Amino acid sequence: GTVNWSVEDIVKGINSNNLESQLQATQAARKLLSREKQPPIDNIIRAGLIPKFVSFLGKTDCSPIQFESAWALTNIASGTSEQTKAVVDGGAIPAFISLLASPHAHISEQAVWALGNIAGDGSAFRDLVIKHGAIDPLLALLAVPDLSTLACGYLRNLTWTLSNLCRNKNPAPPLDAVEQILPTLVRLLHHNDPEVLADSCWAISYLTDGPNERIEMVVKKGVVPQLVKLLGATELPIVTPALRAIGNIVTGTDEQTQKVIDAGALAVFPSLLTNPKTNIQKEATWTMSNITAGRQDQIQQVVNHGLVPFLVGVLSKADFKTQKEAAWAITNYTSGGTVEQIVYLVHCGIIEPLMNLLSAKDTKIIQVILDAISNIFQAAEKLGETEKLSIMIEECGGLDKIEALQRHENESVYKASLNLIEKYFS
Amino acid sequence: SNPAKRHRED
Amino acid sequence: SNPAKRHRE
Repeated sequence: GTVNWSVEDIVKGINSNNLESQLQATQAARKLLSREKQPPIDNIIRAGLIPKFVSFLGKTDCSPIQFESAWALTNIASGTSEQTKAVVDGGAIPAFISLLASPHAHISEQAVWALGNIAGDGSAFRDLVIKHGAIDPLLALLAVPDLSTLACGYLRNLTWTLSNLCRNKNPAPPLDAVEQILPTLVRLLHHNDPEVLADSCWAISYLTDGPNERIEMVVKKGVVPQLVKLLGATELPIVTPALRAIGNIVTGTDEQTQKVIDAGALAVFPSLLTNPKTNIQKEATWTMSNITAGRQDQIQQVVNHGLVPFLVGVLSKADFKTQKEAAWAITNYTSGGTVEQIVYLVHCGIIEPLMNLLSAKDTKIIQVILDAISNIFQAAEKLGETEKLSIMIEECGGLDKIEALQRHENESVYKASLNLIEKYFS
Repeated sequence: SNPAKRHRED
Repeated sequence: SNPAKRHRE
């Protein structure tokens, strides 16, 4: 019927002045654009069909052609930036927002989808969607006593589109748009659907990826305990954005970091720091490095939760970029911690895997490790036990690597090495 | 990598 | 506030 039409035939029907002929041709374009194997988006654009699709969005008395056009335009908007731009240039943004209030749920859902693709292109189209007034009708679709009464596919599309309005930087979304979206987002973050939960966490991870003021807007809505709960989910599509959000929050102030600790997040990190998915381990270790950059009472909580052995573990064996986050974790720890906390680090076995990483060719991890060694020696000087640390570094081959780095291209790997040799190995 | 855009197949 | 904090690298 409408399967495998030529673009020429589609143009012919759409250019007829017969609404039923145009409906059939539009559905045929929708089916062409729905195939996974290179949908001919550019050929449809080059045929000049986008203005006609957009005008069909307004045919209130022919809801089928509204749906088919909406679907066709959604899939053009799903392509490259240039292809999304063609949809925007055709006037689709206000026409889709007008469809949000359609009495046909499948048509308003398709308008939700299309705006999600347009907003997802980048911050400019995101902010342009916001300026046309998309947020109010979107949130009104979710203004129900219980989200569970909404169709699951519909709720997932609404959640995903809302998270694209939260997405991207330079610039971040407008402050007032974020404040307007946040209470609905908090409610979606407590819903029981795994996809809604994943996309809600993604939205929160975008909003917390910024300055401390952006983090605070989220943290003050009280979502940190729910994020920590989702941190323990069995669904990796949920854990990944939940962890990104938690890690984003601990890039903020010590007070914002403390609320992550208060919420019980550190008890999940034995699993996260041994998680089979290397990017979970990397993100978890980066998060740990920002926690060990906090106060001494926050370092103490890391100790209390038994997490220093887990840092020794990832330093000993992990993907290199995780090992580098672990190196940062130790340097931050030794920079801010007490003498007793630093001594405990040595007792857990940090020295030998620390020395082994001086073999790496990454020059700034060598700088990071050399700073941690200097920090630990400074703690050992306060105790009069510099020589035991010297011999410890000696027996694991660490001294050989320190004096090897005396022969290094970088000017500070140069001097840090010789300085440590000068003062502690004479 | 969470895709910003989504294509509708059916 | 805390200068030791690091963003993603």
